[PDB]
Amino acid sequence: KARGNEYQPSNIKRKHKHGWVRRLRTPTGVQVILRRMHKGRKSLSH
Amino acid sequence: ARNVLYPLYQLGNPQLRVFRTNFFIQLVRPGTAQPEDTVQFRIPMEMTRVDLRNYLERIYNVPVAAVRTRVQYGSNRRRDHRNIRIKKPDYKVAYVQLALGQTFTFPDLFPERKGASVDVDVRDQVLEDQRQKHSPDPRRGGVPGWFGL
Amino acid sequence: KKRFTPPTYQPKYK
Amino acid sequence: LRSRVTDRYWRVQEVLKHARHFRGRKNRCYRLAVRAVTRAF
Amino acid sequence: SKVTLPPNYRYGMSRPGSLSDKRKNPPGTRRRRVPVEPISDEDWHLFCGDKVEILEGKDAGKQGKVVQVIRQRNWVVVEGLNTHYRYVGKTVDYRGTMIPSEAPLLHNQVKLVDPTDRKPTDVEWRFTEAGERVRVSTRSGRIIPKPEFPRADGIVPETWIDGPKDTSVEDALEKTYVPRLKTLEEEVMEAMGIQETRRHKKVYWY
Amino acid sequence: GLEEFFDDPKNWGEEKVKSGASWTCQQLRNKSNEDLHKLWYVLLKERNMLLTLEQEAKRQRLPMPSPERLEKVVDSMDALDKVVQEREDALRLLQTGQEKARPGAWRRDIFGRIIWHKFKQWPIPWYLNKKYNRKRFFAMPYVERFVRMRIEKQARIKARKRSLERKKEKFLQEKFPHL
Amino acid sequence: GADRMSKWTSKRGPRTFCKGRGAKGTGFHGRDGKFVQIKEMIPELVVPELAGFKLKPYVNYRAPEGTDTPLTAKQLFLETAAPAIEKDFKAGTFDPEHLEKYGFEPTQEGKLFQLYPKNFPR
Amino acid sequence: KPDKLPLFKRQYENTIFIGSKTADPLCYGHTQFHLLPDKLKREKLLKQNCADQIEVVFRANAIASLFAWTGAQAMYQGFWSEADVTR
Amino acid sequence: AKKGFRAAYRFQKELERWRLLRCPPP
Amino acid sequence: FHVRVTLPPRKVVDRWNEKRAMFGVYDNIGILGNFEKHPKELIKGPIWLRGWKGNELQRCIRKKRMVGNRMFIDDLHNLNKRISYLYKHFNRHGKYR
RNA sequence: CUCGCACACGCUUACAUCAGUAACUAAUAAUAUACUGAUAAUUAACAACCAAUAAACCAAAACAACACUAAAACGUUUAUUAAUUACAUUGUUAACCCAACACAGGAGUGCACCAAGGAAAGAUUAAAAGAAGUAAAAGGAACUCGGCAAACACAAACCCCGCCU
RNA sequence: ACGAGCUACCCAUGAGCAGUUUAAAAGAACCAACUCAUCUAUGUGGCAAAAUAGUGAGAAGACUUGUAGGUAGAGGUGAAAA
RNA sequence: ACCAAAGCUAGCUCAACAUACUAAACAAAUACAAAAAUACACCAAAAUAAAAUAAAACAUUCACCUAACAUUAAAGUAUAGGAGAUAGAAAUUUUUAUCCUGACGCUAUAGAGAUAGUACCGUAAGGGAAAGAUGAAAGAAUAAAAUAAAAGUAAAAAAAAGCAAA
Ligand SMILES: [K+]
Ligand SMILES: [K+]
Ligand SMILES: [K+]
Ligand SMILES: [K+]
Ligand SMILES: [K+]
Ligand SMILES: [Mg+2]
Ligand SMILES: [Mg+2]
Ligand SMILES: [Mg+2]
Ligand SMILES: [Mg+2]
Ligand SMILES: [Mg+2]
Ligand SMILES: [Mg+2]
Ligand SMILES: [Mg+2]
Ligand SMILES: [Mg+2]
Ligand SMILES: [Mg+2]
Ligand SMILES: [Mg+2]
Ligand SMILES: [Mg+2]
Ligand SMILES: [Mg+2]
Ligand SMILES: [Mg+2]
Ligand SMILES: [Mg+2]
Ligand SMILES: [Mg+2]
Ligand SMILES: [Mg+2]
Ligand SMILES: [Mg+2]
Ligand SMILES: [Mg+2]
Ligand SMILES: [Mg+2]
Ligand SMILES: [Mg+2]
Ligand SMILES: [Mg+2]
Ligand SMILES: [Mg+2]
Ligand SMILES: [Mg+2]
Ligand SMILES: [Mg+2]
Ligand SMILES: [Mg+2]
Ligand SMILES: [Mg+2]
Ligand SMILES: [Mg+2]
Ligand SMILES: [Mg+2]
Ligand SMILES: [Mg+2]
Ligand SMILES: [Mg+2]
Ligand SMILES: [Mg+2]
Ligand SMILES: [Mg+2]
Ligand SMILES: [Mg+2]
Ligand SMILES: [Mg+2]
Ligand SMILES: [Mg+2]
Ligand SMILES: [Mg+2]
Ligand SMILES: [Mg+2]
Ligand SMILES: [Mg+2]
Ligand SMILES: [Mg+2]
Ligand SMILES: [Mg+2]
Ligand SMILES: [Mg+2]
Ligand SMILES: [Mg+2]
Ligand SMILES: [Mg+2]
Ligand SMILES: [Mg+2]
Ligand SMILES: [Mg+2]
Repeated sequence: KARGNEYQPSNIKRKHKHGWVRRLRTPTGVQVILRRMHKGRKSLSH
Repeated sequence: ARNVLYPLYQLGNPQLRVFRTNFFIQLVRPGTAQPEDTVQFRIPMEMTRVDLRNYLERIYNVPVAAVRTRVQYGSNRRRDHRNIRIKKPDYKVAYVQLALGQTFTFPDLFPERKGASVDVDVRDQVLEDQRQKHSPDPRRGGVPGWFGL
Repeated sequence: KKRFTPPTYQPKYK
Repeated sequence: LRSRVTDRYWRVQEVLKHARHFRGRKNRCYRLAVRAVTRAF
Repeated sequence: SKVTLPPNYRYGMSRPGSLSDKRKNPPGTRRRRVPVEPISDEDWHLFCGDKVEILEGKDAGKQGKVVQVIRQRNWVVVEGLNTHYRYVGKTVDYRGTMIPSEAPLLHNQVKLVDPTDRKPTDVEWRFTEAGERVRVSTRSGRIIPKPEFPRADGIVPETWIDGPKDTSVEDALEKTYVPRLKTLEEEVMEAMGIQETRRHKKVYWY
Repeated sequence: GLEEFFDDPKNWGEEKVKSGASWTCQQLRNKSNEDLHKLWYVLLKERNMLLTLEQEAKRQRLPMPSPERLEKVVDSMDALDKVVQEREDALRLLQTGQEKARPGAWRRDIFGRIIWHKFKQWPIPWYLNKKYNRKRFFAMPYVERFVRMRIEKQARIKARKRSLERKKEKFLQEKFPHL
Repeated sequence: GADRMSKWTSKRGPRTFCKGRGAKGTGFHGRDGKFVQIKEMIPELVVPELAGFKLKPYVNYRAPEGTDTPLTAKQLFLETAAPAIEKDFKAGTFDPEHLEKYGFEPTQEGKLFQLYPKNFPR
Repeated sequence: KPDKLPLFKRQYENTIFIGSKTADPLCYGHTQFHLLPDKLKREKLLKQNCADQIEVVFRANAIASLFAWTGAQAMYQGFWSEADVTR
Repeated sequence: AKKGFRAAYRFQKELERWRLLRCPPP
Repeated sequence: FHVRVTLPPRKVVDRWNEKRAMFGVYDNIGILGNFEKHPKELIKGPIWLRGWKGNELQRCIRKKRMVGNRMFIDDLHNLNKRISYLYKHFNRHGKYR
């Protein structure tokens, strides 16, 4: 009833949803890594 | 050794031998109260308890009894001029205890010299005297004193 | 409808 | 060839020199001076 | 230890890792790039320790010894000729020890002086029949020797006393290498009598 | 034997301590392999003592006496490591002729790059490894477009660099017309 | 949120996540879960005797340097194996088939310390 | 500090026990038998370069174990810090 | 930095006027 | 409107350098050379603009025809969007029609 | 005046010792758990990591004696194997986390309600208006859309629409 | 392309419900922890981009709750409020 | 008199030439929850691009829009089109090499977003900045030179009456 705190931290969830391993398991995920490497991002993924 | 590739071990392999160790050890003064037999070392991350026990017993011939180690975390809070965190390196601290009742106390590595202390006092006294001489005479009222008349 | 415009935040570097 | 106006200082001085004796913000601000100067003439 | 510098930097007769340099140039600042004419390392004929003559400045025609050279900005610093005065000892209630300080000079205002005639003369590098690179004058045509100068360490190898942890010259130059086809691992193992019987199994690399 | 971490007591309070020069590369090539093994530990005991003194200097908020000793010792360590490595690779070339002591092969990863893949030690072959068979060494067709874009990005960076060098040369000539 | 531009180490995750800081394993898990530490896998440091050894970590300043000549695989062969081969060929005892007497080894797996696999760490 | 023994702080239920609850009529003890574990064998101590530690383990076990038993007996009889011990 | 010289020089005519007003010449 | 307070260093331009003295020397090569080379064979510049002239639309179309296959990916996309916008603006917009 | 100690999850040195605060941080001052500089620290017994196959076995947890309907988490033994070899690696600070904030909000479990943890008022004057609390002559819904709110009241009955939780 | 760390529903694995009334652990009853949010007053750039104070409904079940997994926009999910 | 003002470098843009095209760094660790030496595997895949728009609506249609091998002409011709909007060839022709490459392109609200894809805002894909100025020497800071010119204030509050001026 008081929104604003939708982010409840969790390392297990964060590394399973946005982790480096998951990014390389789907063909669409690899394209996300390729786009961020081309743009020059400091951190490709979590 | 660190930054090297160890041989994979299977059944019946020969003993693993390292001839030129890549490790380096700092002996540091404990920051808190420690018992009489405890000596505190700073060791690289790739060093285990068994490596340190062999490191001291063989290279330095120190009869250690028990070795306990922990990992320290450096501060990553202070920001650079461009607002980028600068992280101090993490170091591994290991405490050893001597076996044969040997007692170790950390020595005072910077004992001051009485002659040097006296010389510093004389140098400070000379500077204070020089400042007193350079101090203007209040009765002159700011008039320069270099000219004779 | 439920008309509502959320506020925006000034950039922190300012 | 990027052309920029450099004599803009004299552009506004030709207007403010006729509005030096006004009262308020009309003697300083250019936008308020022109409407006052034009009505003055 | 080597200190990294920003791509654009200004040199002011102070070493990069000094507190004076940090006070002058904070890490968060960067200034205008001065125009420096490129001189290749093979075209820099001015070293430290050789007498040179100053052409332009408050003093003209005087000769002095070069003490410091700034290669980055093409500077040669004479020993107390083009001097300006500053204060060193500063405190709340006392100032003193007025010490003259020498300002930098460019290469175009300094010409090398030949030993014989003691006059400024243009110098060009020449390759002689002995294989050594020796500077050669233009007018007089005489070669000028290199200006041997003491190193920054301040230690002269001629007068030295070996300390407790110093190796003698005889042992340093003593040769004991017997070039056989055994690695350092093999030689030490057989030197101390370390005996190993079993052998490693097969290990797959991929 | 725990006093080896500290210098001799006569030298604790000395503000400046003199030391000899570091070992040069040529001097260590004349020493035997047995000699280098013994010299490594003489350097090793020296380096531990210097590190202890340096840390103690920070604790006491006083400068380290003659800090250039540590720089000399680490230079001697690197030279000793170099010369033994010069003997290992030279002996390897005679016996086997391989340039690198760790096996490897050039592979194309999923990102399209060329990566020198070092090999690892395993007790089972490549086809019986669960983890290894999950890594992929090849580029999918959608990587072709992204590989092409990296070439364009590097080409523009080099093109900008080359034009910058030309501009400086013209700029310096005008202010230095000595030609 | 969380910092994605920092080092992911064992101290950040839950109790389940325990990642080593780079040490080399020295054993495995036994029957009862007690860690069985293999004696062989422990790196046995080998040290010589420095008591009768006269050498110091520093060299005298007056000692001259030398021309920096990196060791070459060709120079090593001319120093060690060439004199033996040259004498044998002049005496007619050279055998092209077998070169094991000159220090050449056909297969590395026979010896204790291989070269191409790089068996020994250091 | 005791942390250098080492000793580690922990928080759980504070229990005073004699081997049986208070309702048991056998509130006193006669003897104790203790068996040293595998980690504290004489052979293990010798390998760890520990000579005088052989007697230390025996003494440390007896002092801590017997005090807990004798202390628990006193507190089952009502004696505590402010009542001290009569017998 | 706007390119040109007329603007730079015309202001020097103004700077002289201000100096005379502040410090009139004898 | 603040103007600079210091006189800039006057540009000493020499009217008789190599470029200005020899400027436009061989402009009449065709007239006085038995008509062997048209004066359009002296223009230095882009490949697609040597001896050609046009508006913005015809220039972008011409660039795509000649050097289109040699352009970069990003530049090839930006040129296509420029052609489409100019095509729509020139034909479907304006006053005189 | 009373949400206190600890673990899990999260944050990541913000914790500790010494010194400085003209200014930066605290919505003020003193000052320093919160700002700056130097030095130092969390030591395993607790916690993470911590065997495979074949076979016998229909019979609930609720003080479980024995039962109910909604039919229920929770394994031992025999056999064949399992590198046997002191000391492995890793988490141990905090006044903290998610909400733009040093936010009256959101936050799981164990044990206490205290032996522990904290400060409603920066200094005055005692105007109107506004918010919160207590008391009242005679009358007791005459107020008002409605007994809304408040109350020394804390009860009784009818109707409409839905059966009920 | 990326999103079920909030929310709707579900699959795993765990953890809570003290006293009181009754042959009852009966989608019974009184009342806390706990979970929802009826009525009114403050608040309306506020302590809060939905809160505080008083008062209320359930409180052994179609109940609350932690960890983690599943369903993704021509769809998911829904004791239909589009 | 404060606040302010001024500077000319950093670098960039468009080409040309051009090698022939994923740079620099790879000692160790990197697709277990990346940067954690070490165990019986599974591994992998393709299906025409659509629409915003134009026809003043909108259903057939709507250039470029992935893959053309160019230039001068044939030609906006033959043809294809609710024969409307608009779409549009070919047969057949023309093209002499290398140097002469630099700038009637910008100068810190311009030029690339860039001092940088870094701070910072987002769970994630993603979005994405502002910021530099002394001199030959600051190893000349009792340090020096320069405009004292934007709005806003101070020096100096106001005295009947009014689009504030004439
Ligand atoms: K038109
Ligand atoms: K924190
Ligand atoms: K009514
Ligand atoms: K999920
Ligand atoms: K709040
Ligand atoms: Mg949010
Ligand atoms: Mg949640
Ligand atoms: Mg530990
Ligand atoms: Mg973030
Ligand atoms: Mg953890
Ligand atoms: Mg934790
Ligand atoms: Mg064990
Ligand atoms: Mg935070
Ligand atoms: Mg405060
Ligand atoms: Mg203090
Ligand atoms: Mg602090
Ligand atoms: Mg606030
Ligand atoms: Mg208060
Ligand atoms: Mg107050
Ligand atoms: Mg009032
Ligand atoms: Mg009342
Ligand atoms: Mg009354
Ligand atoms: Mg009424
Ligand atoms: Mg009425
Ligand atoms: Mg009503
Ligand atoms: Mg009411
Ligand atoms: Mg009715
Ligand atoms: Mg109902
Ligand atoms: Mg009914
Ligand atoms: Mg969920
Ligand atoms: Mg109950
Ligand atoms: Mg009920
Ligand atoms: Mg409430
Ligand atoms: Mg209330
Ligand atoms: Mg009330
Ligand atoms: Mg109720
Ligand atoms: Mg009810
Ligand atoms: Mg998905
Ligand atoms: Mg639907
Ligand atoms: Mg529902
Ligand atoms: Mg309906
Ligand atoms: Mg409806
Ligand atoms: Mg239309
Ligand atoms: Mg229209
Ligand atoms: Mg289309
Ligand atoms: Mg037809
Ligand atoms: Mg810019
Ligand atoms: Mg501008
Ligand atoms: Mg002003
Ligand atoms: Mg009037």
